[PDB]
Amino acid sequence: SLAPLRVGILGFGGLGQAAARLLAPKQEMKLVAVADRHGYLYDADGIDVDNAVQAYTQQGSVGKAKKGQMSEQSIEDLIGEGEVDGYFLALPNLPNTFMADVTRQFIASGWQGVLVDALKRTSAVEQLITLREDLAQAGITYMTGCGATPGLLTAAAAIASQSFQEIHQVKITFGVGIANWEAYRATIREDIAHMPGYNVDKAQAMTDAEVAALLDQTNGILALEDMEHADDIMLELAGICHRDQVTVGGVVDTRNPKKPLSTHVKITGRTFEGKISSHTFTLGDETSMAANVCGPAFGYLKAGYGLHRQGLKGLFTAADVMPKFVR
Amino acid sequence: SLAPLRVGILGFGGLGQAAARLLAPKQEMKLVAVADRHGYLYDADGIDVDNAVQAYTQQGSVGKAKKGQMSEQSIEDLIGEGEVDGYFLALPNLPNTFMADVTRQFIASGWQGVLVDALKRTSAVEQLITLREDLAQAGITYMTGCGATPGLLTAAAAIASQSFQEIHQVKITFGVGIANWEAYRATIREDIAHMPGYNVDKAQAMTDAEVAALLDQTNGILALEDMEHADDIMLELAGICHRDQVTVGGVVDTRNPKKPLSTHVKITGRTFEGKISSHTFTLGDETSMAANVCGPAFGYLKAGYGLHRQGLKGLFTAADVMPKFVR
Repeated sequence: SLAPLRVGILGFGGLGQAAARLLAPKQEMKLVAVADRHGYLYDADGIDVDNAVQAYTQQGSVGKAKKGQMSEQSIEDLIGEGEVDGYFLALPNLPNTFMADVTRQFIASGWQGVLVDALKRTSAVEQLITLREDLAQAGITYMTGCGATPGLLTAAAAIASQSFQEIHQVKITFGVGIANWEAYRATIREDIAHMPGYNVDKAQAMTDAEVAALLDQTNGILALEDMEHADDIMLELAGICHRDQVTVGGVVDTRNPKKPLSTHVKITGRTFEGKISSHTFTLGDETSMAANVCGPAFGYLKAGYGLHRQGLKGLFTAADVMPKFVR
Repeated sequence: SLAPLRVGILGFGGLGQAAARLLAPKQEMKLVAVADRHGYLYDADGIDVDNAVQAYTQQGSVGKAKKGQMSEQSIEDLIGEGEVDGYFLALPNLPNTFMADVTRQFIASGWQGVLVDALKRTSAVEQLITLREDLAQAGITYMTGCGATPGLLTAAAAIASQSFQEIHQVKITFGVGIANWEAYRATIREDIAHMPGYNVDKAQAMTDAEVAALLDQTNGILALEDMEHADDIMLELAGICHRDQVTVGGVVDTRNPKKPLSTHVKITGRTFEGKISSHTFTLGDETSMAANVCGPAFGYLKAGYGLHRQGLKGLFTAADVMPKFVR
């Protein structure tokens, strides 16, 4: 707290804005940097979040905030702009290479430190796997899948697995309750993308009108079974089970701030005594999606910093490392 | 598995014997060494567990097994006897300095590698805290409190805490079901010790007769509220909450292999949005005490080895590091 961690956020939709608010009260982490598609804001003394949020929602970019800069390469520019020990990539992976793309800009930039994401999709994480040496070579400690699921729930499964000689299944069921879908438009467009009638390009092609139409069919409720979800490969890399034994589904209600069911992960395996059994980790209904994503993200940023500081670079997943509570 | 981890177990009561059986099927960990109070057994090709267990139960020490050696300093002797990358200290902490004592023998011995315990009591862990530099100086990576609670459940609370700006309570409630109390006589004597009518010396002073008498009062059922439990200091050192916000109680039924209630930890805190809420991690009724203690212990041994290998020595708790699934 004489030397708080200095962090940035890239992407300033609803999730990135939540991340900024989560950081405000912290003593040992300081938000110094935000970027969005058309602009960036840096302030070594701490970002003024109200000002950034107003600028963004009202004028379309944080580049329009008090000390903001407009730019069509905000990321490139922000990197060079000053001292940041790590960034949270709050960005939707759009186009579906954009995280890796942004990651390559970081690789390319000559910057070193900690990066963290909250990617959801097995295939986006694979794109990051391909870069793991390039990361390590660049001096970057990259923490992937460090949100709710993957992330928190993936780490819980990794811990839970220690009671068992062999794991038979890891089943995640998540609930999301948001007041209206626009509040997390990207997140909702990303869910729709991995819905059986659709895909990523068609999802992004859709208008807000057509989105609202789809949601009307079911009173704003999306029931997603066996989705693509990087929990699977993360638990495989950690040596716990094969990806096929990991299933992820959930319900998102876009017309209610109450969570439509309790988010949980169930871990089933066989003990050395040949008993078959299950542990369950359940999240409280009043922990929002934003809290269960961004809290772990910064706990992993702090952990990643610990690893970076002792010279460990490369790609780490939530299943590999103990996140560290941020105060 | 060309180079499996070579491990030892110290203490061969019911828990240490369970540990040996848990290790049998493993491919990447090999039990090479056991010690008990009056004797030891080493075998670089893998201990014959049936033989060791027979020797112990029937002839009173593993020193009486096929390739066993009797000795009144079995630990001292076993250390020097051959290649072991880490040990699980399955020992009851008796006298209440014995773990530290044994730890000092390891410090003193010139041996380096990984040690792990499953201590329960805040004050035994403090004794190990006092030695953390001596450990690091000796080249030892010591993992403490790496059982069920503390251990598994402590790690789960650490993970769960990431959703919250501030933690209000961590409440652990454990269940234990054993067929008869003698099967884990030390564990049961240790519980009785931290029962309100009693203490450690009186517990150890008691006869098997007087023990059975006490248990008759309640049909073999011990109801333990707000016990001394190192979960508290472990979560404090990890920066998550103050020890006073950690409470541990439970029920042990000494007359039934069925668990009398489902073991769980509840983690209550406030999110950045000022919501108060709780996560719950629950263990399956068919995961026994032995599985929930020894599985995590070796997952921490493996993790500790990872840390040791990259030159990190000293004292680590279950709350600090991600255990690694042992295959």
